Amino acid sequence: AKLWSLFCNQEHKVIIVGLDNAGKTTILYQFLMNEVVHTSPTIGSNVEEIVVKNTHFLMWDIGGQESLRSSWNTYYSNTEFIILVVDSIDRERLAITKEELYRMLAHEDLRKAAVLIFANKQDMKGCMTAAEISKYLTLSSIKDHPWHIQSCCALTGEGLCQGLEWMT
Ligand SMILES: Nc1nc2c(ncn2[C@@H]2O[C@H](COP(=O)(O)OP(=O)(O)O)[C@@H](O)[C@H]2O)c(=O)[nH]1
Repeated sequence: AKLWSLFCNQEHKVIIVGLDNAGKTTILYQFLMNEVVHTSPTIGSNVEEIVVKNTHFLMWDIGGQESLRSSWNTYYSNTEFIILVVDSIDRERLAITKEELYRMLAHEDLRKAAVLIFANKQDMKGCMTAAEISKYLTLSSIKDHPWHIQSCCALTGEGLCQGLEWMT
């Protein structure tokens, strides 16, 4: 993507969060194509810091060990974008996604952040619609951050450029 190259050459800070198995790594791979590449969590956290040109991506699983949440606070200041990846077939765990999202948003350090929600795995038959996910997440209630929900399939990259377009 020319749009990805443009975005990353600019000076952005971006958080990508979601439960394990949401599709975070796959989404990033569709753009990164092994260039920059795969790096272990910063000591004392579960947070992967990946630098793409002038852009810093911070990636982590939410919904695991509760004591991990404190490790994230240092990372919040100056974040331009929060990318929330939601597995659209995981009806059973959407409640944890909701809980952690609103926990994260409560931080004054994230007041500047715009939130892109990727409704991922939209290829799967019988998945929740983006509208249902938006309803459950009560996104219409977020008035203090810009937000957008984007249906996607991380495997084919379908929807990913449109999500990125909303960001840029
Ligand atoms: N059917 C389907 N599977 C996906 C999609 N995106 C990711 N997966 C699969 O779900 C699993 C977890 O994806 P991964 O990127 O590792 O998620 P992460 O834990 O959030 O980093 C992998 O086996 C992926 O191949 C999707 O859009 N559709």
